[PDB]
Amino acid sequence: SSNSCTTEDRREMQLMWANVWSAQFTGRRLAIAQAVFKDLFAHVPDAVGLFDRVHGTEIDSSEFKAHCIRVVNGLDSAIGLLSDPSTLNEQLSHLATQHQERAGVTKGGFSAIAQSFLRVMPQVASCFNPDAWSRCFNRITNGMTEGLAE
Amino acid sequence: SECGPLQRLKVKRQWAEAYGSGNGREEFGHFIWANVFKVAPSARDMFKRVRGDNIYTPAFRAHATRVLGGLDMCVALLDDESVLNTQLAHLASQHSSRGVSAEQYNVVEHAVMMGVEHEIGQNVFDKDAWQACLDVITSGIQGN
Amino acid sequence: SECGPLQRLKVKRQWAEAYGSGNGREEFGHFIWANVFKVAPSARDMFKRVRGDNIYTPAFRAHATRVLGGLDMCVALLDDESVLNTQLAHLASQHSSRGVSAEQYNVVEHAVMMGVEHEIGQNVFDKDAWQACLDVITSGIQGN
Amino acid sequence: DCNILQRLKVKMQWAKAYGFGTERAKFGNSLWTSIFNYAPDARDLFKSVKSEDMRSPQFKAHIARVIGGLDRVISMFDNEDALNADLEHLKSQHDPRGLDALNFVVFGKALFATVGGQFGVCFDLPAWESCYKVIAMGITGNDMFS
Amino acid sequence: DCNILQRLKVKMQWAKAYGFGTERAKFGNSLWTSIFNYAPDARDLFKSVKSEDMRSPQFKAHIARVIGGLDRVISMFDNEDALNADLEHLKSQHDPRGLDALNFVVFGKALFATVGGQFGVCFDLPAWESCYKVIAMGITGNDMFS
Amino acid sequence: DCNILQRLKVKMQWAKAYGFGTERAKFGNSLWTSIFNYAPDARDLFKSVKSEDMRSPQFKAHIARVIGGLDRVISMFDNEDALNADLEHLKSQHDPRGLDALNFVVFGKALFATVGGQFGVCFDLPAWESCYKVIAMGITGNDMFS
Amino acid sequence: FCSEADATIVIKQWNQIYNAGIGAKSRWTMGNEIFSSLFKLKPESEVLFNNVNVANMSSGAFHAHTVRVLSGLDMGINYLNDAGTLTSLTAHLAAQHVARTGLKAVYFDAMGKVLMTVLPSLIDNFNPDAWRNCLLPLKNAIAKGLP
Amino acid sequence: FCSEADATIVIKQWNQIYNAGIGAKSRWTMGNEIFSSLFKLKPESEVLFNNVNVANMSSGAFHAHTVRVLSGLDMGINYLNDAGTLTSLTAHLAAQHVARTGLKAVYFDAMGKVLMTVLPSLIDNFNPDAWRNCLLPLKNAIAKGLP
Amino acid sequence: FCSEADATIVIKQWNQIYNAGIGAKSRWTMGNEIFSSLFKLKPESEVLFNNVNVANMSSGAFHAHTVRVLSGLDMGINYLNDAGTLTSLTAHLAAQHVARTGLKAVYFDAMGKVLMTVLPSLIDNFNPDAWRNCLLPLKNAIAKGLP
Ligand SMILES: *[C@@H]1O[C@H](CO[C@@H]2O[C@@H](C)[C@@H](O)[C@@H](O)[C@@H]2O)[C@@H](O[C@@H]2O[C@H](CO)[C@@H](O[C@H]3O[C@H](CO[C@H]4O[C@H](CO)[C@@H](O)[C@H](O)[C@@H]4O)[C@@H](O)[C@H](O[C@H]4O[C@H](CO)[C@@H](O)[C@H](O)[C@@H]4O)[C@@H]3O)[C@H](O)[C@H]2NC(C)=O)[C@H](O)[C@H]1NC(C)=O
Ligand SMILES: *[C@@H]1O[C@H](CO[C@@H]2O[C@@H](C)[C@@H](O)[C@@H](O)[C@@H]2O)[C@@H](O[C@@H]2O[C@H](CO)[C@@H](O[C@H]3O[C@H](CO[C@H]4O[C@H](CO)[C@@H](O)[C@H](O)[C@@H]4O)[C@@H](O)[C@H](O[C@H]4O[C@H](CO)[C@@H](O)[C@H](O)[C@@H]4O)[C@@H]3O)[C@H](O)[C@H]2NC(C)=O)[C@H](O)[C@H]1NC(C)=O
Ligand SMILES: *[C@@H]1O[C@H](CO[C@@H]2O[C@@H](C)[C@@H](O)[C@@H](O)[C@@H]2O)[C@@H](O[C@@H]2O[C@H](CO)[C@@H](O[C@H]3O[C@H](CO[C@H]4O[C@H](CO)[C@@H](O)[C@H](O)[C@@H]4O)[C@@H](O)[C@H](O[C@H]4O[C@H](CO)[C@@H](O)[C@H](O)[C@@H]4O)[C@@H]3O)[C@H](O)[C@H]2NC(C)=O)[C@H](O)[C@H]1NC(C)=O
Ligand code: HEM
Ligand code: HEM
Ligand code: HEM
Ligand code: HEM
Ligand code: HEM
Ligand code: HEM
Ligand code: HEM
Ligand code: HEM
Ligand code: HEM
Ligand SMILES: [Mg+2]
Ligand SMILES: [Mg+2]
Ligand SMILES: [Mg+2]
Ligand SMILES: [Mg+2]
Repeated sequence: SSNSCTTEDRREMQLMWANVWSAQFTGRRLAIAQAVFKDLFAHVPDAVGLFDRVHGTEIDSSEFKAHCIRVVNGLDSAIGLLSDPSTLNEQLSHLATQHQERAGVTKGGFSAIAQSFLRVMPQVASCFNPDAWSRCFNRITNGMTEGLAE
Repeated sequence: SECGPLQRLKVKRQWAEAYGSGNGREEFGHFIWANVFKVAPSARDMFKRVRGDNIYTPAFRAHATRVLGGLDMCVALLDDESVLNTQLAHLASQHSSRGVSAEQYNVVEHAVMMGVEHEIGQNVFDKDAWQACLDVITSGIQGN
Repeated sequence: SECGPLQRLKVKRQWAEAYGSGNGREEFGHFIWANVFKVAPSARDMFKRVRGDNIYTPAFRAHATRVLGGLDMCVALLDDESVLNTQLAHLASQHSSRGVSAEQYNVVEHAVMMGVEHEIGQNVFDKDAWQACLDVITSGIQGN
Repeated sequence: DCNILQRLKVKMQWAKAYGFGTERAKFGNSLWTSIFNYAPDARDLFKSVKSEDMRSPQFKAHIARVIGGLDRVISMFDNEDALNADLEHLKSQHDPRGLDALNFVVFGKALFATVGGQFGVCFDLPAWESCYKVIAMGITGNDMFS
Repeated sequence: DCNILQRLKVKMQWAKAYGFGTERAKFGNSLWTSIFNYAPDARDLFKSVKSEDMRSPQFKAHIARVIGGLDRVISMFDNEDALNADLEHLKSQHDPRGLDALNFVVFGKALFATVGGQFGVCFDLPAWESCYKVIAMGITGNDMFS
Repeated sequence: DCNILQRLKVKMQWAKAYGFGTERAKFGNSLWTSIFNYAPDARDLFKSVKSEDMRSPQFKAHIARVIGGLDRVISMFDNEDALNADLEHLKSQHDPRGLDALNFVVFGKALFATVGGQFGVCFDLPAWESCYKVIAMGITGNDMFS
Repeated sequence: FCSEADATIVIKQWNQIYNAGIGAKSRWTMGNEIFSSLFKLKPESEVLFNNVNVANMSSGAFHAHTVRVLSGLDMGINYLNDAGTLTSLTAHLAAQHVARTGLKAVYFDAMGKVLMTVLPSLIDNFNPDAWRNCLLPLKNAIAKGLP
Repeated sequence: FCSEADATIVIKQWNQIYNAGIGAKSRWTMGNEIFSSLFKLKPESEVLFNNVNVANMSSGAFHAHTVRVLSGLDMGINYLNDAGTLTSLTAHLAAQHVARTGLKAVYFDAMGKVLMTVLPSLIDNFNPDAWRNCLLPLKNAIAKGLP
Repeated sequence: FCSEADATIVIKQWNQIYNAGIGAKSRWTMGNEIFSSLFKLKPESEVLFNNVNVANMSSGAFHAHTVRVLSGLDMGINYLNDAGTLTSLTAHLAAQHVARTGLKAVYFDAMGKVLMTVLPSLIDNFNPDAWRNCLLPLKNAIAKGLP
């Protein structure tokens, strides 16, 4: 019916996220982040060339780990901010400008990474709900892909 | 005191409690910054882009959200030196051009400590571990 | 920021919560003045008639009771300009001969804000609306 | 594989896990949520039942039909003639769809995790693996279930 | 199998089911009550820890060492060098007893029924089959768990 | 009548009885169940909003518009210019239907039984009779409510 | 279909004589009693069941038939308070019947009388009104499109 | 329209600034703000409000208009969890607008942006997401049929 | 060994830093700290750990050793309120140590002081009294029979 990320979907996404997120160590975050990227790079050959600065071709590099940690931190802040849309919108604008002025990064890549997350999550999260997860992920990306090319 | 292996495990767990999953993050971040600008109002001039004049705004709250995310990332890496430094280096870049005094870093350091202690209670707050490990983190942010 | 129609409705409702019916008034008023005399002890000399030396006394509590009643009256009129000014004029008289500095008015302004925010929570406190409307009120008290 | 006794137990455990009222729908939604989490690729084989929306009246009807199938098959576990006739009937409905038999292996995993997770610790995984095989073998005819 | 994502899934599901305090003993007793119900002949292999009476302190001590071993091994799932060294240590303790490898398969079934029975419907049976094989492989060195 | 003090009393008693959320719908359904019990012939006047079935969405929409009108009108009790302009607006909607004025009297009785029945013993019947007359007067322009 | 209170009553009386704990043997016992009855009321409908070997109601082919029929009625009943799903469930069953030539609507009305005649003998304090109120709409949805 | 949880939030936030205990005075202060704002975004719509004396937004006639509009919005919000009745309530509202020649669907979008801009200044912890989820559906249904 | 209340405290404080949800990584960080410390107090015992490659405390073999030791300690602690099973668990542990020629009872005392020194740096509101009450008994029982 409606593709809107509802209040109930937000609670569900946070649950799916919590019962998979490590409060104290990054071992669990890295694994999930890297897994997603490996999946994106294998579905979008070109994409890898956008992470040259963080050593995209060296998934286990010290600097790509740092990047994955930042990606996951950013997604963590957003998912938690689903409970306070006002601030979320601000946070999502700041993420937008961070992804703008970087040729290649388009709404196409985000649709690809969404698919990557949809494949990685069920393997790591228990009771994963793809539909609820999907609606709020998109809600999140739409604020990040504001000023981007298709 | 030194930010040793043990102190690092301590800080990690205490931080996990204080920071938590997400429901208490807004208040945690508020408490911290209300303390910063109270003790050092002059610091506000540096946050004109994110409404440093009013920390009740969504714009600043988003900022406070990024800062905490910054600490979370570092604390989460206090046991992975190699990756911790790469990260501390990134944060260093994000600040390198803003002219942050060693005094302000200390103020934000104390804000954060009072905030965590306020979050988990004076009863368990490990002052030494926190002071030694936060300075390790600030040092990284300032190049060194 | 401007104390517009919307900001006024906001302040009214937030004030209603903070001020309330009557049971929490003593504590609300205490919190406010403990903050005033802490930040500006020199201000006490002006309240020698109502025991400004000890705000735990009934005499001062009665004073604190009148001040809050003053704000309540103004906030309750923030939408009736004509009558608001007549009232702000009265309060202006009650102070006209006491030599209240613009700095003290600002201190009491902040005391009141921290008090309301402490009363309804940082989570909902509308900083801009409150700052713009309280200054409208202080301005009136000082003639203009 | 799946001797008389194993059948008596799987019938017992299934009834308990299956339950009454809405509890059946819940059991069914869990089963399919797991089937699709185990193998996301299997979800597109069900476009005919709006699998893209699991809360849709069409997909819920499918859920009900399937657990209704498991329930009648399991109930007839102690009567070969009746049982094998229904397995043939079910085979008859699935064959024209040319499904990869490996999907029936995933299905079984999910069924065990769902009945097991509902029944609790005394779940008899060995018994269920042996008996589910009889079922899969009957529906697919694929000797991979021998 | 047992890729990194499955190891994480397994560490998480295990932590929840194993629990704390005396809940570990309960889980411990369920695991073994299943192992012996699934293969009654395996009980005689444990006379050295008075398996003839599962409530005896001798057998409860054994139950505790075995589940403590599952825990430490699962906790190392993310560090090969540490994991393998410890699996070899366990292999060194099981080898001299000339244990039939089929019993490790029974163990696995019992463990799945117990973790899932305790964890609930979201139990990831496939992930556990893959990763248990890895554990069994290290302890028996037998390619049966390939 | 309906002096300023009575309007305030009425605004207060109304707010309490009308309530929030679905409580307004309950009040709404009680008001109309009384109107039709008091004057069964008035029901036929509402075929345009399917009064033959009071649970129908057509009639519930009508119930909502009518009580929303009572609310907005009562909320304006303290501002003549706004009140009268809105009463004239309502008069403009009721006039073309050539409604017998006696029904407005029935309405009033039903409203009092409903507000008082919900508000409790402190219901000020006199104040409500006075102020309702004012509302009825504006909608019908009929001096019957003088 | 029928009200929540009516359906709840029906769902309860049904679960009384049908549920996962009820053996297949007692299912086809009810299965044969119903179909024997249907056939007496409408002798001409029996041949419609030649594929499931109606010739021998004690046969596996026929047993499996009455078992899947009862299973179908069971889903119907249990989904009485989930209109959306029931509409989809009955629309599916309908199609499955419209495909079989020779099936008349009257045959479904007959099955209704059989259920109203046979059930009371099996259920405790059978409520004929709540059942009639829930069965009719159900039977009509499944007999939609039949001549 | 929108979910029970989403609506719950909207209804609750709305009641915070609008309810039977809220004097009509503040009701038209919000009303004037809303319409003044609509006019700045779409000056060509101000003419549409001539019969309610929009030339003088302090006139009894216009004050009553806004009170009437906020009252409709109130009905919509309070009926979010009654999809049936709201469909009906919105169809009626729709009829009341289509009749007004000159009313462009786009004008309703502007109102949408105005509400989303003004409400946060009025409500504590305004939830733009829950409101968008509920308001948009209402908006589309009320402007359904406008050119 | 020690009382139900004393054990309750120990078990609770221990679980705070050790449990199934605690990555093996931090498990060997505590392990290296513990053994590094034991070595400084009793250098002559380091040799005893040659088969687990104590020459390289970052080796898979030694990491596994400490993980194994902390795991035993975990079992002892979690069994404090099961005197029977713990007597058994400790007798077994004792056998595993006596076999190691060179193991002096006094080395176990040193470990005792190391734990009492390190745990407070790790645990919130460490209770040295409740731990001493419980640890000492465990310690004496595990080192029972050592020269
Ligand atoms: C409707 O079906 C039922 C059930 O049969 C099923 O459905 C059918 C449609 C078929 O598809 C069947 O394959 C399916 O199972 C029919 O009732 C059964 O009919 C069978 C006969 O087929 C009855 O069993 C008789 O046969 C057994 C076994 O016979 C074999 O073994 C003996 C050695 O012991 C050999 O000598 C035979 O050559 C053969 O290989 C036999 O033990 C029984 O006979 C005993 O009892 C007699 C006394 O009454 C003695 O005189 C004998 O010496 C012997 O001890 C059976 O006669 C089976 O009982 C029934 N089942 C039931 C519950 O009635 C049904 O007939 C059919 N209806 C029609 C008319 O079409
Ligand atoms: C938009 O409407 C508003 C509100 O008015 C309402 O809405 C209209 C659309 C109509 O429906 C009106 O019926 C309705 O009230 C307009 O503002 C109001 O306007 C009136 C006057 O325009 C304000 O009240 C003042 O008006 C009186 C007028 O009396 C004079 O005229 C008569 C004969 O024609 C003489 O016999 C009188 O002696 C007198 O000269 C005025 O007298 C009042 O002033 C009194 O008080 C002063 C004390 O300071 C004395 O010095 C004076 O001598 C006198 O006794 C009022 O000033 C009324 O307050 C406003 N409402 C508000 C609060 O603003 C608005 O103007 C209109 N827009 C436009 C531009 O037309
Ligand atoms: C105690 O053990 C630790 C951990 O090692 C583990 O434990 C041992 C007991 C054994 O069980 C090991 O199997 C187990 O891993 C020791 O530290 C580790 O040691 C390794 C190396 O000693 C570290 O990794 C580096 O080593 C590679 C070696 O590759 C070289 O040699 C081959 C042929 O022999 C050549 O073909 C290669 O081309 C290369 O020359 C080294 O290449 C790595 O460096 C890469 O990355 C650089 C990027 O900055 C490039 O510039 C290089 O070209 C190259 O590609 C690594 O530096 C491993 O990280 C550590 N572990 C950690 C995290 O410390 C420890 O040394 C031992 N104690 C002692 C003193 O023996
Ligand atoms: C919704 C999921 C995503 C999240 C949460 C996310 C988050 C982040 C964060 C936090 C940064 C670092 C910003 C900084 O500190 O400067 C970042 C950088 C970046 N992201 Fe994303 N991102 C997402 C998706 C994507 C996608 C789909 C693409 C591309 C197709 C992309 C491309 C990039 C690039 C090129 C950078 C800059 C990396 C660098 O050089 O440091 N991101 N992202
Ligand atoms: C406790 C350690 C600190 C951490 C982890 C931290 C982290 C961060 C992060 C993550 C950002 C956002 C960067 C971006 O995405 O653009 C940031 C921005 C900023 N930080 Fe810090 N910070 C710390 C201390 C400080 C201190 C002590 C000051 C100075 C008084 C400061 C001043 C700023 C300013 C001015 C910005 C830019 C905000 C903007 O306009 O976007 N930070 N910090
Ligand atoms: C926030 C706005 C303020 C309001 C609404 C307010 C209100 C009042 C009221 C109602 C009285 C009692 C007058 C009477 O009945 O005699 C009063 C008295 C007084 N106020 Fe304020 N006041 C405000 C700010 C201040 C400030 C900023 C100062 C100065 C530091 C001040 C100093 C005094 C003094 C000295 C008295 C006389 C007390 C006495 O001896 O009776 N007020 N004020
Ligand atoms: C052994 C377990 C299974 C049982 C008991 C079962 C049972 C059923 C039943 C009763 C139907 C409805 C038949 C009808 O009335 O038309 C059905 C349909 C279907 N099944 Fe299964 N099934 C099983 C496994 C599977 C598997 C593993 C797949 C493949 C991935 C599958 C794919 C389908 C499809 C595509 C349909 C048709 C849905 C439609 O009507 O559009 N089934 N199944
Ligand atoms: C992968 C699962 C298994 C794990 C983690 C495991 C772990 C352990 C551990 C930790 C011990 C005690 C070692 C010591 O302290 O000396 C042990 C002992 C033993 N295990 Fe296992 N074990 C497993 C499977 C099995 C299986 C399948 C059998 C065979 C039937 C078995 C038979 C034994 C025997 C006979 C002992 C010695 C008991 C004694 O002390 O007298 N184990 N096992
Ligand atoms: C003072 C009490 C009353 C109030 C506040 C009231 C209010 C309303 C309102 C707001 C409407 C809907 C206008 C629209 O949106 O088009 C309405 C419609 C109507 N009212 Fe009343 N009304 C009252 C009394 C009555 C009475 C006593 C009758 C007569 C029996 C009546 C008969 C009608 C009819 C026939 C409609 C039109 C229904 C339709 O849309 O088909 N009303 N009323
Ligand atoms: C309302 C009660 C009824 C229910 C719940 C019902 C249910 C079913 C079901 C579930 C099937 C099997 C579909 C499949 O999986 O292939 C079926 C088949 C069939 N039904 Fe019904 N049915 C009902 C009434 C009737 C009536 C009154 C007749 C008419 C005489 C009838 C004639 C048939 C026929 C001819 C078949 C095909 C049998 C075959 O496979 O050979 N049904 N029915
Ligand atoms: C979505 C929010 C809106 C709501 C809830 C709303 C509600 C209402 C209501 C209740 C009425 C009075 C109906 C009656 O009783 O006669 C009304 C009238 C009217 N509305 Fe709206 N409205 C909305 C948006 C708009 C917009 C965007 C326009 C266009 C510019 C508009 C133009 C009008 C006009 C021209 C009238 C008739 C005024 C008259 O009587 O002269 N409305 N509206
Ligand atoms: C009181 C705390 C202690 C606990 C809980 C403990 C526990 C353990 C455990 C579980 C093992 C491995 C048994 C196996 O599975 O083979 C072990 C081995 C060993 N322990 Fe301890 N231990 C403690 C103190 C000590 C002390 C104080 C020494 C002496 C310096 C010591 C020396 C050893 C040695 C030499 C081994 C054999 C290592 C090898 O396999 O090469 N332990 N201990
Ligand atoms: Mg410092
Ligand atoms: Mg000021
Ligand atoms: Mg050997
Ligand atoms: Mg007329």
